[PDB]
Amino acid sequence: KGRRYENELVELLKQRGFTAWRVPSSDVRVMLAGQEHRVEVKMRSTPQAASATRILSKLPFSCQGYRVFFLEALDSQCKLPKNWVRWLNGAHILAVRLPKRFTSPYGGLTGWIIVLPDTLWDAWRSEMS
Amino acid sequence: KGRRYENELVELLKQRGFTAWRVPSDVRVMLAGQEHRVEVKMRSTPQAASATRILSKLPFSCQGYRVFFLECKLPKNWVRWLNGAHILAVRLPKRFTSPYGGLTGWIIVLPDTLWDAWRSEM
Repeated sequence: KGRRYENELVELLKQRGFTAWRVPSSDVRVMLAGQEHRVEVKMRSTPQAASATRILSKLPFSCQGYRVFFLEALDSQCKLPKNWVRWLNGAHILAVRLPKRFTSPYGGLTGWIIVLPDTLWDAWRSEMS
Repeated sequence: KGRRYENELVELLKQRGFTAWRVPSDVRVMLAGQEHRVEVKMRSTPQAASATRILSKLPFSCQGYRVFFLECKLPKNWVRWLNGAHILAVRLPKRFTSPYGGLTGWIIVLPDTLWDAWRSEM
């Protein structure tokens, strides 16, 4: 019910050591540096439907103040994809879910792409491991 | 640390049917399907909380806010605490609130827009 992917994202984040939860658009929350952040969740069936076709091979990259990376990626890091700024919808973290069959050949095992502010990248990396 | 009272407020809100939690405005509450920060203040006497004249007037509406025990102009000290946040929860010793009907010791200062959603979550 769309909530399926929000719950999947919350479980993947809790598995990586984050304090994350769901709240009924349907929104997700995450604790970074001791602060709560809204996470917008978008699911698309193909990389073309998510405007990620050219992006997949370029991850992780920093563009327009945002770091764009696969959820499952700690590797060291321009305009941003078409509907992504529109999908952020006032929030500062965006989580895009594609079928794993499309992301896995580029190293995205879970299917998730995270669009995080570059100011939050330090706190994000220091929550894991 | 005053986390003791934030936990007490979260339990009282969950008991009344609300989805409330403390952040690891440290308190959050779900109203109409939206998350709201709740500012928590604990004071030892009604004078320290600017509630002396208020206790007998609850529940009242004042300056766009519905002031009531958890179960006209607002004090300028409450207008500073409620600024930033939207909901303010003031905790006094129950010995002061109980003769006025406040068994728990908590006073909630909620916006008028949120009163509909608050009443429909009980």
